Amino acid sequence: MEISQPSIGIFYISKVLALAPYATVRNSKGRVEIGRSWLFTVYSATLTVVMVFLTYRGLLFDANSEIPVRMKSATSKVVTALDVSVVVMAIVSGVYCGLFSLNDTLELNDRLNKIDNTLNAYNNFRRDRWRALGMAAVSLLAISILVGLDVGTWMRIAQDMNIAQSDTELNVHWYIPFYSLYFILTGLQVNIANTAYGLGRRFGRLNRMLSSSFLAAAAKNKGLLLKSLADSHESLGKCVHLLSNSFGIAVLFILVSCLLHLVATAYFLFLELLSKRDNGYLWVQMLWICFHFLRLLMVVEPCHLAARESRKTIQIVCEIERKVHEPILAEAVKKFWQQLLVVDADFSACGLCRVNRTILTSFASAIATYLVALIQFQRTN
Amino acid sequence: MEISQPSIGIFYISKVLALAPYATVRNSKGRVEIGRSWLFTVYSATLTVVMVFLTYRGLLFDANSEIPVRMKSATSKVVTALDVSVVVMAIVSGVYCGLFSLNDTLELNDRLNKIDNTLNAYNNFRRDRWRALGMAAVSLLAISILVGLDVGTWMRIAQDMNIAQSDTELNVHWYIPFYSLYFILTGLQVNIANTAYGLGRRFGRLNRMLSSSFLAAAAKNKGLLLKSLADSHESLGKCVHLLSNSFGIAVLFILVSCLLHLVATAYFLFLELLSKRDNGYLWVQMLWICFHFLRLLMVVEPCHLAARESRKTIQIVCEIERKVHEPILAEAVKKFWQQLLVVDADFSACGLCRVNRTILTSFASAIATYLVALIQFQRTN
Amino acid sequence: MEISQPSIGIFYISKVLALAPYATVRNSKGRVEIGRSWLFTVYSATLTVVMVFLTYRGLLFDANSEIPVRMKSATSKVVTALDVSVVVMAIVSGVYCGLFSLNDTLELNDRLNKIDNTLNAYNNFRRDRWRALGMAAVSLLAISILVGLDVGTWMRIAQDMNIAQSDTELNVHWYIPFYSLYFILTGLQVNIANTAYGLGRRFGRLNRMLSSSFLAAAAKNKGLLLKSLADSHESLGKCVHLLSNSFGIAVLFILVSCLLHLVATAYFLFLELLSKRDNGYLWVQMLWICFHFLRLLMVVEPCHLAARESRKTIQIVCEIERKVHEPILAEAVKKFWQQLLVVDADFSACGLCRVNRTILTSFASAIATYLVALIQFQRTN
Amino acid sequence: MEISQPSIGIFYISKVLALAPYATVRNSKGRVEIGRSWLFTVYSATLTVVMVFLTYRGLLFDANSEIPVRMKSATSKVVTALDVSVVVMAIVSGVYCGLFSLNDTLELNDRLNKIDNTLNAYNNFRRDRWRALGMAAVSLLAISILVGLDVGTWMRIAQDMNIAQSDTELNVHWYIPFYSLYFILTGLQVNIANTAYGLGRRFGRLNRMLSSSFLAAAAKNKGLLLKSLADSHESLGKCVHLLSNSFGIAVLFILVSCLLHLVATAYFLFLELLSKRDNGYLWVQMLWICFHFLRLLMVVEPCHLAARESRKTIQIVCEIERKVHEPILAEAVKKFWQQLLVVDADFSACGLCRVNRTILTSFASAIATYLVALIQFQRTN
Ligand SMILES: OC[C@H]1O[C@](O)(CO)[C@@H](O)[C@@H]1O
Ligand SMILES: OC[C@H]1O[C@](O)(CO)[C@@H](O)[C@@H]1O
Ligand SMILES: OC[C@H]1O[C@](O)(CO)[C@@H](O)[C@@H]1O
Ligand SMILES: OC[C@H]1O[C@](O)(CO)[C@@H](O)[C@@H]1O
Ligand SMILES: [Ca+2]
Ligand SMILES: [Ca+2]
Repeated sequence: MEISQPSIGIFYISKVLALAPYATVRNSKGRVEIGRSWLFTVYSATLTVVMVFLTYRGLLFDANSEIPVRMKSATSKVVTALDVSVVVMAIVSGVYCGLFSLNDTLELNDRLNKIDNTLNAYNNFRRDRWRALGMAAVSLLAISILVGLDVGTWMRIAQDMNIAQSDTELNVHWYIPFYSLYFILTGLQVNIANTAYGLGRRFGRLNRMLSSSFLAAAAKNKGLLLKSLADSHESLGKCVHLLSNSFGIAVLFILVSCLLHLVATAYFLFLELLSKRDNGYLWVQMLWICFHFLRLLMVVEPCHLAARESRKTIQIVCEIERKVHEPILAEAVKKFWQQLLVVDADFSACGLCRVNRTILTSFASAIATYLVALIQFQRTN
Repeated sequence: MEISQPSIGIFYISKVLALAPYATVRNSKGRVEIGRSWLFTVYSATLTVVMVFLTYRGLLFDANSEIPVRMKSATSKVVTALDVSVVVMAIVSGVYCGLFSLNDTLELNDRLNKIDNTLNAYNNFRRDRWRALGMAAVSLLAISILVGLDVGTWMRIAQDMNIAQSDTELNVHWYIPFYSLYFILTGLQVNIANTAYGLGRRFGRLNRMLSSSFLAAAAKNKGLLLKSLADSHESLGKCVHLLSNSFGIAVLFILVSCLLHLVATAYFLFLELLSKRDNGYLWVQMLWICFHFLRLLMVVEPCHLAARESRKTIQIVCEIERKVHEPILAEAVKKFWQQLLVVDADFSACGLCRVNRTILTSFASAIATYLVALIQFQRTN
Repeated sequence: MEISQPSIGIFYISKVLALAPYATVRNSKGRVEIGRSWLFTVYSATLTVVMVFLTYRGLLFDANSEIPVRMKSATSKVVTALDVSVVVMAIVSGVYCGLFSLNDTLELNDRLNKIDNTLNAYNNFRRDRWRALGMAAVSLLAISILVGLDVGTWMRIAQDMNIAQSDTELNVHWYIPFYSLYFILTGLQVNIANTAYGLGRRFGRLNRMLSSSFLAAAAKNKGLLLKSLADSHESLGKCVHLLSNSFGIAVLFILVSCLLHLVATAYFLFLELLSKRDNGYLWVQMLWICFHFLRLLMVVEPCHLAARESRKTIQIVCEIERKVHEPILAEAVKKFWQQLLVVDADFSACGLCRVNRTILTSFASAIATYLVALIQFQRTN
Repeated sequence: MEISQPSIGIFYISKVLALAPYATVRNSKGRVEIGRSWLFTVYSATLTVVMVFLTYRGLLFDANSEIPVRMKSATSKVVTALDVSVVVMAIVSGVYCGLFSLNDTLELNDRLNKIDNTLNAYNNFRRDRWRALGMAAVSLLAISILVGLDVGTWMRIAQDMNIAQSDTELNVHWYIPFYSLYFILTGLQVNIANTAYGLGRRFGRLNRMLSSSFLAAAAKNKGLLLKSLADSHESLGKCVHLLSNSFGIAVLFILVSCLLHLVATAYFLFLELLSKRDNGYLWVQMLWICFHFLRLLMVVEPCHLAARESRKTIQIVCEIERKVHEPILAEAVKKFWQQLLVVDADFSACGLCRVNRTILTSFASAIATYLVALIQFQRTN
């Protein structure tokens, strides 16, 4: 996990959302020293447990109420239970990763500080801060608007199904914990995306520096710069590996949540489109599909960009080789080429899969297979 | 995108079809200088928007008519809507790529000019021009014949379903925009195929030159020739990467369109074969299947050939190494081998997949899975 | 294609079966010179066309008879038509490959002669001849027994369905061409398996020679032997590539035929097991499943073995490097290691897939997917 | 297969379970010499045959009884038959591997002895013995508890279905052989997991030794140590290959058994959850699902860990290269890097698949596809 001053807002968001139980102090040098915060550790654990318990209690209450709102039919019951469980698992994995990833965070931040010192010429504090804050604000505003629309639609629906001998508004009220879990999930995804995008951006800056310092006494300093760039590349690869070892289970559960959410939301939209019983519900389902796809991209695109930027440095090094005649510089470039030959750049989600754009294709196939089956089941019943 | 004098006819076809908004002037040296053409840029954008709007308006009119011709049943409505939407997305992606790919086109054409100067001995202006014109004419004639057959069959069908209190011929007339979109798609596919086949042909010419100049004072010029060949190989790889970065979304949407078209056309053919209500409709559906498969091959085979030709140069270089004793020539061949070791030859469609013949197998599986399901749905209903 | 004296029996079998239209003369040196045989070329083409026409004519006659035997229901009609068409396509592809693969055959046989001269110490004429004849005899006897069982079972069935106003035995008689196509397919598969197994066996002999001459004046001859072994390895790789370029479409159609045959035969067996209307039919279906799986292995295992044997030579070369101190021998071993680093050993079926054991797993999944669907369709109807 | 004094308990368990027909004598040096034990060879073969025959006889008796307990419906009959057959095949493959893998076992144990002598500094006899005994005891206790729960639940069920004119308790008694087969399968899986985890642990110890002896006269001994470490790495790779060549069919059948068991157990749990006819049966089905998933991990995680540990040594070697200046040590590290460049670390199950965590994802998809279909079939019927 990345904790930097420009992105300190995302860190605070994750901290109040039970995902970053760390205490950060800004040194007089502008560096952010990080340590364990037991107060926030226990706060995060207790909040996660309490919110999960409340979410499942509300689910049971809806299922066991006089007039269930969402948990009405067996198919609807199972689909909504899976929808809640995927979010619960994703947030639990994120919280667990944030709790037991302090050493990885420290190592990643030290490596990033060294790399930024190496790549100080391409650092943009203002632009990085604004990008991080914009991404966080957009994600939070989108999820807030979507939650408001969903809760209003479900409130209106429950009012339509209201009977004088029972209150169905409380059934919708009891689903608030699920939306809180959604906010926590949004914060976790924002943090992961920020870290991965930072790694990819640093890879791109390293490649730009390589191409601008070698393709556009003195040779000794140039070789020193090349050695520093190679060290930065290896350190960025190790930072990617640390991010994987820390949040791979979280990313895997986020991907599973995206898949199941797309399937279930498409199924519900198809149901409402066949019955044509409501229109706001249909539009809210389309908005949910768009949000789920956007967050799937949020978790996929960063790793793909990082791998792409890291794997294109070898071509630059080959060009340098073909355009370098100095002995020691040629040897340094040869060392860099050998180092790049054996880089593991792709992001691994606990070894289950490689997080890149190809996953999307697979997802589509899965969404094309399960959804249809669900439609077939609906026709059968 | 490739814009060369031999293939200038394909460029003009794409230009009048809203896919190549570029102004080309032939220099006194025989070179084609390319620049932005704002008149044709706005013409392409406006034509694309207007034709898409007309296509969807005709779709809605058919769906909302007294006697729908194609958009009659829910299954038929959805299938025809997807059929129109895939074409719309493919042409929109092609137009967008042509609008925002001027720099890539310029770089690709400069690289191709340099490579052709390097490989001037194997250039065939007459044969290249005739191949390009033949491919373009065959594609346009096939799509025109297919559109005529489809529109005539649908006109006859609508006449069969005609009732004295409504006109169903106008419903078929309103589908003309969809066929115009088909023509635009054919032009885009022809342009992409021409560019990719040119890249693969240049790879093959480079390999032939390598095998004929090294396996079938003077050594200094031979090493110079080898350096030029290696530069041409790297430039061809970069041209493939430019073509990908420019038209990957277009190729991905073309592949999706081919998949969904094969599925839907097979479903319609199966419907008519069960009902046995018509024969010309069945034959037109078979012709559509053949056309879709042929264009899928048109978009797949070029990339596969390019990758195959680029990946077989390393064996030639190894043979040269084993058959070269000169010091400087041996060093140049070693450099070439190292360069070839790390080439990314496969064509990437926005990173979602690698465009090669293997895709076809996957496609078959997909076509075997979805189609069957659709058949199962038909049986259920 | 391989044409050697030990395996000349397989060549003659393929020749009388319209798959090897070549004239072979044994030189006084024991070498087999190969040339085009126009008499057998036209014989093969005419026989293939005539047998395909007769097979489809018998299919139509069964479908259009008073009491169809096999082509009775729409599902049965489609399944039997696909069963006949896959065999027809496989044999047509094999015949086409044999017709237009004379140059590849000549090159492969020259390369194999050179390799055998290099590996003369491990050549076993008697064992190779006996293995080839045993494989051919086993395949032909198995297909003959299976055809006899199938035709007898279908004759008995047609007698059971016989009515005084029609003869159903002629319907079974008209399916003889399909069994002739099966014999041709068996011959083609035997030839392909013999060639691929020969390539893999030569790879294994090369590896054994490497391990016995280097891991178990004089150094100059040892380096000469190593150079010959490296040349033999590259020549075996090129022979594999020639076999692919010649019979890849045939192997692809054989794989498709195996897949569809397994699916259809399992479906028919499941039908008869639900109806429990016959027992000999069930056992014949199990025998057909076993034969199809055995020939799938016959076409898969050879390529897998060849790739495995070719890819394990690099480890032997690394051991030699770690155990070689001589300068020129060390340089030769380094050259061999570099050559082995970039070998394309896997067999490619026209680029659609890599023929190895992994395919089997995919096949299973496919057989698990389509078959079930077919069962689901049967339940629906 | 690994046979070491710390894990001698697992060896004895496998020996009395018909999986390790070897006689082991502990030498005065503490080494375990291994040889063939014909008494235990015939005991293992006879026990396997007898238990398989009894299992299938009990299956038939249940199917042919007055009141079948498990083999009642066609769907239930097929599912239970497949459940028994997968276990039978897995245990038969394990027994066959143990019978015909004496040479591989001897080679693996010699290699492991040499490696342990090389890595003596990181050997922990007490910890290894306790881990092996704990894994064996946990597996055996879990399977025993699960078998007791299953047999008690089925006994109670058969008592519920008891009629005065027939005894259904004997039907459950006749399924004891299936549980004995389950115990044999658990022993085989424990042995395979122990061997693979030992290989991965030795890989990790080798990497730790590399990082602690090079990254945390004398140079000659350091190079000797590096040569020994490289030899140990190659020997561990060859040990992994021996384990594959010996037990790949067993691992493949174990994976198939896990897949089919998960599918069938989930189907049965879904059945009981729809009928809601019992609760203990539901909980036993959940326990069975957990046990099957845990053993799938038991067979997958070891190979993944071994490959991961073996593939991360190249990065350590690159760091050593970048941090080594001595001539002979630099040459040794270069040799080690070249050796590591071409390592085949992944475990292969007879070439059908690579055993790693990715398989799990595929499994899920399969479980998501077949299970649903089975549910669809249940709805249809
Ligand atoms: O199920 C449809 C949508 O409703 C939600 O549960 C929100 O309450 C989302 O998880 C899903 O996208
Ligand atoms: O749907 C069957 C065929 O009809 C078309 O829509 C043409 O109007 C094609 O897209 C398709 O191949
Ligand atoms: O269809 C079941 C079996 O019958 C055959 O058609 C033989 O006539 C085979 O192709 C198939 O294995
Ligand atoms: O089928 C459900 C469960 O019952 C068993 O057969 C045990 O007797 C297991 O193989 C399976 O997990
Ligand atoms: Ca499926
Ligand atoms: Ca169905």
